[PDB]
Amino acid sequence: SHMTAPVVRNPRTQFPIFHWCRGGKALSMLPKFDTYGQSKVEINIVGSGSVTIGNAHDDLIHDAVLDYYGRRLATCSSDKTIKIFEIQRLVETLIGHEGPVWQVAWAHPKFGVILASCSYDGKVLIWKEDNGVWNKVAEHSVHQASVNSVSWAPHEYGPVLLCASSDGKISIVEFKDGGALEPIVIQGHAIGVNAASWAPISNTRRFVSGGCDNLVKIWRYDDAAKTFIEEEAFQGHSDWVRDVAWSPSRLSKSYIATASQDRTVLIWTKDGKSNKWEKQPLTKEKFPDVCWRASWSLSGNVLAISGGDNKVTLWKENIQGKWESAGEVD
Ligand SMILES: [Ca+2]
Ligand SMILES: [Ca+2]
Ligand SMILES: [Cl-]
Ligand SMILES: [Cl-]
Repeated sequence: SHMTAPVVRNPRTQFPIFHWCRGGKALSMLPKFDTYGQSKVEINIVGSGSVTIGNAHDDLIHDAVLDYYGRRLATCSSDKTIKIFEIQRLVETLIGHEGPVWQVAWAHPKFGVILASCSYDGKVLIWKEDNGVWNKVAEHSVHQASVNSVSWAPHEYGPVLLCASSDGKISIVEFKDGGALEPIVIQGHAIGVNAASWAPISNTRRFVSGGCDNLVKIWRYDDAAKTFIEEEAFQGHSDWVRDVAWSPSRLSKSYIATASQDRTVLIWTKDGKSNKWEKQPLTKEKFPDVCWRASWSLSGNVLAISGGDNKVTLWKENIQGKWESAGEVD
């Protein structure tokens, strides 16, 4: 051929995982290599007793999350599967996805022992444990692209899943009658959506999303419109927003953290008695590599960030409203 336009070649990676206590147990996963240059990816589960699950999958692990009673661990992988451990023994491998599984999320226990998974294959699958055995119970297949995140609503809203896709859309669907049958699907972000997370209960129902237009958006359920409408669109990031986290403190003042492949985290806040949002960078300097995941403690408003620095870094706001390092998880 005769090609005058520039042609480039481009390429996939393992990041750390951490979550705050469930059933008394915190979880961490810090990638390492040994002396033979072999990956050693150990999931540590630490209570007030520690258990280590080594090599849960042979391929990349994209998520690892305990259930709310800290009795089960779900891990998911580029190998297209989800593994369920009782915590240790491997109990089941959940087979159904046709591409990498990016995230899993546990439903509130009032609904049962239920896991949602999202995948490159464009599906959200819902799995349920009954009498110690796992079965696929529903499929939510409205996206025409990778589905990058899944999150269950506050249980007061019902068993409702929030899903973000590379097709630019966000879907919100209630699981009922062994199906996912009446979804709301909205155009969320240009190019793609990477994450969406629920606000804590207020009765206005909100969530926040981040995507490939470098924007963070806040959405509210409108009673008159009977759908979710865009309430805020926050500028600040200079590259794709990779994760968004709405702090579960629900006392007056709201906190949202947004993590970006621009190598920064922005903290957005709104005073209880204000309608105005304000932003502050988490850190004075860029992180060494992308910021991939963010999550807040249940109390104390401590922020955990995972990224290509290969660390889980912790952050705490000081008396003067500035963020300081609180160490890192080992
Ligand atoms: Ca797209
Ligand atoms: Ca999250
Ligand atoms: Cl979860
Ligand atoms: Cl969070």
